[PDB]
Amino acid sequence: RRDWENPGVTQLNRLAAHPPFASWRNSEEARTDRPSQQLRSLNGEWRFAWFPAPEAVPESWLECDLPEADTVVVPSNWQMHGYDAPIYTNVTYPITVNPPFVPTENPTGCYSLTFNVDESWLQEGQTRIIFDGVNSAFHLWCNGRWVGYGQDSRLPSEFDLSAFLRAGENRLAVMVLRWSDGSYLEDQDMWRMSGIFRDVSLLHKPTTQISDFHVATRFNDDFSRAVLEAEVQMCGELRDYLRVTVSLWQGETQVASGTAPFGGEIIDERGGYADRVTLRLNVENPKLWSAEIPNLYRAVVELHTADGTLIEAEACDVGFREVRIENGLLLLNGKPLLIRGVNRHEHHPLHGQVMDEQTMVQDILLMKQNNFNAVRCSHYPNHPLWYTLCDRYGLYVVDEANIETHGMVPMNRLTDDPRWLPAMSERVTRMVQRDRNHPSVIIWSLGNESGHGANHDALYRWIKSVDPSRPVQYEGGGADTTATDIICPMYARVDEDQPFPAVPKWSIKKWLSLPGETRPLILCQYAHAMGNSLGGFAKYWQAFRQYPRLQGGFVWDWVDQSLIKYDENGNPWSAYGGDFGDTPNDRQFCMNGLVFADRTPHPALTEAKHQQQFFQFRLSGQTIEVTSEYLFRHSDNELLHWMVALDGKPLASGEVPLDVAPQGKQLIELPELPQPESAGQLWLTVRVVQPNATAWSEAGHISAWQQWRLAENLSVTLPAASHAIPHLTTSEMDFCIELGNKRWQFNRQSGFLSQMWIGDKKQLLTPLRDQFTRAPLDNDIGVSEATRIDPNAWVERWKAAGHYQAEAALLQCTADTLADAVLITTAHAWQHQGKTLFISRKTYRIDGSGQMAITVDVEVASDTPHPARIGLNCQLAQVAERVNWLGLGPQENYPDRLTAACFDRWDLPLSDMYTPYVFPSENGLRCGTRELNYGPHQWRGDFQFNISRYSQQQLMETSHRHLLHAEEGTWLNIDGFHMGIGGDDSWSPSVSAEFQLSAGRYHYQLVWCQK
Amino acid sequence: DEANIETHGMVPMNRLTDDPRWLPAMSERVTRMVQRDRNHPSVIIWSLGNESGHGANHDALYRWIKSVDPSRPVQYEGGGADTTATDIICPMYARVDEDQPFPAVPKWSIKKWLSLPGETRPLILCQYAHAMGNSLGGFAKYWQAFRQYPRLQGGFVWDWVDQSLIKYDENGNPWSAYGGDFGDTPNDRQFCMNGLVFADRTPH
Amino acid sequence: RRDWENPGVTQLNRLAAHPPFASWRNSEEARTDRPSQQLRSLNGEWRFAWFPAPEAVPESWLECDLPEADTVVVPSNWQMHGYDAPIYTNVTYPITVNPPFVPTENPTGCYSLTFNVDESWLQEGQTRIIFDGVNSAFHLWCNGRWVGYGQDSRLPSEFDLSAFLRAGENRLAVMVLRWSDGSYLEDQDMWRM
Ligand SMILES: OC[C@H]1O[C@@H](OC[C@H]2O[C@@H](O)[C@@H](O)[C@@H](O)[C@@H]2O)[C@H](O)[C@@H](O)[C@H]1O
Ligand SMILES: OC[C@H]1O[C@@H](OC[C@H]2O[C@@H](O)[C@H](O)[C@@H](O)[C@@H]2O)[C@H](O)[C@@H](O)[C@H]1O
Ligand SMILES: [Mg+2]
Ligand SMILES: [Mg+2]
Ligand SMILES: [Mg+2]
Ligand SMILES: [Mg+2]
Ligand SMILES: [Mg+2]
Ligand SMILES: [Mg+2]
Ligand SMILES: [Mg+2]
Ligand SMILES: [Mg+2]
Ligand code: NA
Ligand code: NA
Ligand code: NA
Ligand code: NA
Ligand code: NA
Ligand code: NA
Repeated sequence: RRDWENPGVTQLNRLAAHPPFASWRNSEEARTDRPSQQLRSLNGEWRFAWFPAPEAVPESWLECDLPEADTVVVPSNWQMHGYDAPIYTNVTYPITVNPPFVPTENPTGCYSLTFNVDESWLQEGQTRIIFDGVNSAFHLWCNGRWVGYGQDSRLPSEFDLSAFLRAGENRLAVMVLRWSDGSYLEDQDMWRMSGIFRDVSLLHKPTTQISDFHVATRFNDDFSRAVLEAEVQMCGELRDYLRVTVSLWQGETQVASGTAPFGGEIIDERGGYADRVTLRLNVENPKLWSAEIPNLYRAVVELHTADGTLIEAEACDVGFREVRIENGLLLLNGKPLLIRGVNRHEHHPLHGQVMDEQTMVQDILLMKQNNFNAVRCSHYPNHPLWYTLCDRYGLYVVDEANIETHGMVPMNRLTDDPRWLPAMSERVTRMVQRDRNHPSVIIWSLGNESGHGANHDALYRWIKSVDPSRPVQYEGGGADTTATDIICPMYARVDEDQPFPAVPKWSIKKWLSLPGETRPLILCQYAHAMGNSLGGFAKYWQAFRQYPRLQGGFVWDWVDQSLIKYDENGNPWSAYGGDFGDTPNDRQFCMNGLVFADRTPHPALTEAKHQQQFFQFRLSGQTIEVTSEYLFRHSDNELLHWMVALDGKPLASGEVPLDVAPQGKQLIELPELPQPESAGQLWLTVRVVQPNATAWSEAGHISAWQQWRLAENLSVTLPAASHAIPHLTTSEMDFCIELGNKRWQFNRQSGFLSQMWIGDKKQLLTPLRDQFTRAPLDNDIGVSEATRIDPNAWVERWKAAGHYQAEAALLQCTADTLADAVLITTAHAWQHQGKTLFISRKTYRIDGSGQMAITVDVEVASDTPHPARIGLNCQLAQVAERVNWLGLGPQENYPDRLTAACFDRWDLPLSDMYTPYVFPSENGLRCGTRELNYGPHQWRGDFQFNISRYSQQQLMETSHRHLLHAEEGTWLNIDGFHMGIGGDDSWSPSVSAEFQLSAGRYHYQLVWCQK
Repeated sequence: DEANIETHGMVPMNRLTDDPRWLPAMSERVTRMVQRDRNHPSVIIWSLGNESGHGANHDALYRWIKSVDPSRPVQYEGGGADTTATDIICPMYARVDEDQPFPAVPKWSIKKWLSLPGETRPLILCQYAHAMGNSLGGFAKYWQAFRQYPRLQGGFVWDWVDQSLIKYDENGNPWSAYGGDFGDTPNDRQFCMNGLVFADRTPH
Repeated sequence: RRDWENPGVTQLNRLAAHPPFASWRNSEEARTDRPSQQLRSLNGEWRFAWFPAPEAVPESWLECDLPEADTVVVPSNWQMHGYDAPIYTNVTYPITVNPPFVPTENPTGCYSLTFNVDESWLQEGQTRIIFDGVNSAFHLWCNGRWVGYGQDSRLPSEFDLSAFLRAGENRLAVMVLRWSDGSYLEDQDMWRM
C-alpha cells in the first residue's frame, strides 16, 4: 500500500489522542505526581539497522534480530549516530516537490527491541505502547504481527498491544521512513533528521477507564471567585455503580471535591453523553497563575465504584488564569500582557532533536534570568515535559501545530487544497487534545509559513469552538488574515514599511492603525540574532512600551542549531549547513540564537535582558523614580543598589529596599553628594538585586540596571611643562622623532607611522593605517553568495565600490618643528577605478611629554556606499594578558546594540575581547571608550575599539571559527566611527539610517602614549 | 444543495460530528459537493447535512465554505436550528404561534424565534407541514405569517413525493408498499410516505 | 485492509472533484451543450452477482465472468431486482451501532462489464471512469488489476484508467458493499438500498 505516499492515510489502528496519563491505582501517588508503576519507559538500548529504502528491508527482520544490526540508544536521531547525514535546508524542500510522492531512495531505520511483559499487564486491562516522537512515519509490528502506522513527527502515536503480547519476552519491530507525505507538512527551517527521537513507553489502563478529561477555570469580574469545571469521559462498560470524584488540592490542603455517577446533561434531541460527566467545584479567592507567580493547584480525577473502590486515577496541575482579548488587548487575569518572548527549537549539538530534562531546565532558567516571560514552540508541539516545566517555572507558551509548507509555490498550495484538510486537521486537533489542560499554554498557533488557505480558516474555527479559553494565532498570508486573533508578523520593522505585494510587512506602529484594524499585535518572530546581531533591539522595546496594542514579540531565536563534528585529532568543532555533505543547504542560516548551541550566551543576550527589564527608571535631581512593569506581584525580592563614580573611580554608593506594587512607582532620594575633587564625568549606576534565591535564580541575581551622567567638570588645567623637547631627524626616506628612550618613524613614501620603539624594542608589526572596512557580519552578507550575488547586500555594495580593494595614495607628508613638539602632517586618497572614495588628512603632534596626539579628518564621497567604519588599525608586536578600558562594557557592544553596556572601568583577559561567533566576522568592539590600556600602551580619545589576535582579513577569509589561528602580536582596530550592525532581519539591509556613516566629513582625535 | 451527512441514530445526535476523528470523512462530503456544484446558478444556499446534532466539525466546515465561496449563505438545522453553524434560522416543524420548549433544542413559535434577545437572522424552515396522509391542516397559518413578517422568508414543505414502492400480488397486480412490506424489521411503517404527491406523481 | 470499516479511508486513488466536464474538442458543441464524443456512457447491461459478504466473493471473478451471474441494467439498486430487501427505517440505524464497524453479513454486489476502448483514446491523453453514485462503498478493478476504492454514495468517484486499459475489449469489476463506515453518515429517513 505505500501508505507513506498518501495524505489520506495518516495513521492505521492509532488510538485517540488525550492529555498525559499515568493510570495510577493510588490517588495519593496521582496527587503527588510520583512515577507510576503502570507507566513504563522502554527508552534504553534497542537494535537498529539502516536501509536505503523500505524495499530493502528483509522479511526475516519481522521475526528475528538481524545480525548486522547494531545496539544503539533510543531515543535518538539516526543521523547523530552517523548512519546518514542530517540536512540543513531552510525553505527549499529536501526532496523533489511532487506531492504526495517521496524519493524511491528513502532512508529507512529498522529499530527493534526484545523486552519483558508481566502477566499481570495481560491478564486484565489494556496495554498500549506510546511513541512520543517518530520522524517522519512508521509501521509497527509486535511479535511479527503488524499493528499499525503513524505520521506527524511531533505528537505521540499510541497503539493497543493487548492482543499482540504474551507474558515474558516480546519483540517490537518499528520501520521508520525518513520521508513521507507528512514531510510536505514539515518544512521547518532546521536540520532535517529522522528516527525514534522522543520517549517510547508502555501504559497499562484498566478496561473501564478514564479516556479523556478537560479542565476549565472561569472567574467572576474581579477574580475573587472561580469555578473549576472538569469534564471526564470513560471507555469500558457503563455501570450504575461507577463514579467519578474530582478533587482539587493546594499543596496538602484539599480545597474542594465533588463526586457523580456518569451521565451528562441533554445535548440534543437524542439525549446526552451517558459515558461522560462534568464536575463543577467552587473556589473562593483562588491563587492565580501567571509567569510572575506560577501558583498551581493539583486536580486528581478518580474513577471508582460507589462502595469506594478505586479503579484508576489521572491528574494534572491546574493554574487558575483567564486569557482573553478585549478592546484590542490581550489580557491575562484582566491585565494586558507585555510578551518578552523568544522562539525556541528543540535542538542539542550532540543529540540532535532529542530533548532531555536537564537541557530544558537549563534553557528555562537562562530565559527567566534574562527577563523572558514567554516562549513560542517554533514550530511544532514540544516534548511533553516542556509544558510541565513552563507550568511550574512560569512561562507563557504559544503551542503550535506541526504544519509548515514553506517550500511550496505559492506557499498556500497545500493549505488551500481540501484534499490536505484531513492531514492538517490531525496536526491541529491532536495537539489541542494533548495540551489543552496546561495553564502555561495561553495561545494556539495553526503552524508556520504555510501561506493562508481555507484549511486554516476551517481549523481556526474548530479551535475557537472547542476551546474558547485561548486565542488562536497564525502569521501566514500576511499576518493579519481571518485565521488569526492577533496581528503576528515576522520581522516587521518598527518604523519602516516593507510593502511587499500581497503580503506587505508594515511598520508595526502603522499596522495597528490601518483602516478598520483593531487587534493586538505581537510579533511571532522579530530581531534575527544571527551572528553579530540585535542591532536596533531597543527600538522595538521603546515602541512596545509606548503603544498599548503593541504587546511585544518572540525573538528569533533562542539557540544556534549548530552540530558538533570532530577533527582529525578528535577535537570537536561547531558545524552548520553543508558540513555533512548535505546539498543543497543554507549554510550558516541555521545559527540564529541568542545563545550558542552549548548554551553559552552570545553578547546579544545581555541586550535582550536589559531591554526586557521589569523596572523602568527616571532621574530628577536627587530623585530616582522606579516604576514596576509587573502586573501581579509586588517587588518583594528586590533592593536597589546605587553607585556614583568619577571616571570609573567610585565615590559613593548605597542600597535601598524596593517596595513597588505592580504598575506602581517608588521615589528614592539620593543623599547630597559631596563635590568631587578632580575633573571628570560623574556617572550614576543603579541595579536591582534579588537578595533571595528563587526557583529560577540565585541570591544576588541582578534583574535590571540603568545609568545616567551626573555633573561633569571639564579639565581647564594647563598640563605641566616638559622636561625635554623631541627631536626631528629627516632623511630622504623617513621622518623620525626621538624623545628619551622612545622613537617614532614615519615613512615618507607611504605617509604612515611605520615603526615605534621603546628602547630598542619595535612596537609595530604592521604600520598604523586608516581602515574603512570590516570583516562582514552575517547581516552585511545577507543571502549573498559567490554563486549568486545579492547586489543590494551591504557587503556587495562595498565590494562593488572597491572598498576592500582601495589603496592609499599619498598626497602629502610634511614635518615641522614647533617650540615643544614635532608635527607630522599627512594626506592620503583612497581610490578605485579612478574615483576617489575617501580622503584622510591627519596631524601627529609629539610633545615633550612623549604623548603623540593624532587628529584625523576624513572625507567620504557622497556617492560611495556609506562605509563600515572610519578608524585606524595596526598589528602590535606584543601580546599582553589583559585589556583595561574606561568606556562601555564589559561585553561586546556596537552603536545600535549598546544599551545594556555600562560606562565604567573594565578589565578582562584578552581572549574575552574576541567573540567566537561560529561564522567569524568583525566582533568584540566596545564603544564609547575614553581610555584603552594594553601592555605599556595607552590610547585616549572618544572612540570604539576591538583588539584580538585575528586580523580583519583573516576573519573575512575564514568561514568557521575552529579554523582561525592566532597571528603574531595583537591586531588593534580603533574607530572614530563604526556602522550599526542591524539585524531586524538577516536577508536585506537592516541598519537604520541613523546608524549609517553618511555625514560625508568625519573628525576624530586620539592620544597614544606609554604607560 | 446539501452534503450527504446525517447521523440521526447516534446518541447523542452529535456523537460523530463533534469527534475530530470523523472530521476527515465529513469534510469530503462537504468539500466535494461544493467543488462539483459551485458554478450552478440555481444553488443559492449550501447546507451542511441534516439531523446530525451540532458538533465542532460543523463549525469547521461552515467556515471552510464561507471562505471558499462567499457567494452563497450556509445553513444547517442541527443542534437547535440557530447555532453558530448557520446563517439562517432553519428549524424543522416549528409551529406558527405555539412554542415547543424542548430542553436544549427548543422549537419556538417562528414569530417568537425571530425576536429572541440578540437574534437578527432571517428564518426559513428547512422542513415544515408534514404531508403524511390526510394532512396539511394549518398550512394557511404559515403563509399568513410569512407574508406579515419580513424576516419569515418561507420554508420547504416536507415533502414532495411518497416513498412507496411497488409490489405485485399473487395475481400479478401492483400495489403500493411501505415499511415492513419487504420483511424489513425493525421498520417505521408508513412514515416513509409524507409527500404532496403519490409515488407515481398523482397529486394528493 | 477492510477499508470499509475505517473512517480514516474514504477513498483510495480517487481523482479530485470538479465541476461537470465533457472535454469537447469542438467549441461550438461546447457552446450549445451538445453531446461530446469524449464523454461516453457505460450505462446499459452489465453482469451482476450477489453474495452475502465480501469474504464470499470468488477470486475468479476478478479475471473472468461468473457463469452464475445475471445480466441486469445499470444504473439500478439491487433490491429493486429482488436480490435482497430494501429496508425502511427512519432514525434507528439499520445496522448495530458500533462505529466504525459494520455487520459481518454485509450484502455484496459484484458488478462487471466487458466493453471496448478505441486505440485513439489510449494513444494520447487520459481515460478516466466516473461512477456518479455507488451505495455505499466499493473497490474497482480493471482487467484484473486493482484500481481504487470510494465512499460517499451521493457524489461521483472518478479513477484514472489510462494505465489499465488496452485497445479493444476490457473488463471492469466493481465490488459494492451495502454497509460501510460511510453508512454511519448516511442515516437519512428513506429506504436503505
Ligand atoms: O533564519 C532564516 C529565516 O528565513 C526566513 O525567510 C527568509 C526569506 O524571506 C523571504 O520572504 C524572502 O524575502 C527571502 O529574501 C528570504 O531569504 C524565514 O521567514 C524565517 O522563518 C527564518 O527561517
Ligand atoms: O417523516 C418522519 C420525520 O421524523 C422526524 O422525527 C420525528 C421524531 O421521531 C423521534 O424518533 C425523534 O427522536 C424526534 O426528535 C423526531 O422529531 C424527523 O425530524 C424528520 O426529518 C422526518 O424524518
Ligand atoms: Mg500517508
Ligand atoms: Mg520556514
Ligand atoms: Mg546553498
Ligand atoms: Mg416498527
Ligand atoms: Mg472507510
Ligand atoms: Mg463528432
Ligand atoms: Mg484484447
Ligand atoms: Mg433523520
Ligand atoms: Na504595549
Ligand atoms: Na534559520
Ligand atoms: Na523589596
Ligand atoms: Na568570515
Ligand atoms: Na416574510
Ligand atoms: Na418520513
